[PDB]
Amino acid sequence: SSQITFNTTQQGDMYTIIPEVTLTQSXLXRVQILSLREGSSGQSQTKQEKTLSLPANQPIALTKLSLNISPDDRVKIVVTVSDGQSLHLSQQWPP
Repeated sequence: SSQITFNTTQQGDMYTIIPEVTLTQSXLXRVQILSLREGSSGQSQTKQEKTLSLPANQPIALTKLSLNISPDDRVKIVVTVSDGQSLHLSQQWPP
């Protein structure tokens, strides 16, 4: 039941997205986060990876992403968590 969830808040058009990961077993895991924004007058894309030790039974905040989303803006946040063995978790925001 190890999973990735997204905690989100909104102020007008400012969005704060905090990807969360809760694991049944403790791991040395590779965490990949791909964020993309395609606005009317600008585009932005962030690829970030981090290999660190994660504890079990606790929700871990992976990153804090602040995005300015307006009508018709293409936004995508893909988070991938893998231990290198049998665990591979991939979730996308918006759900």
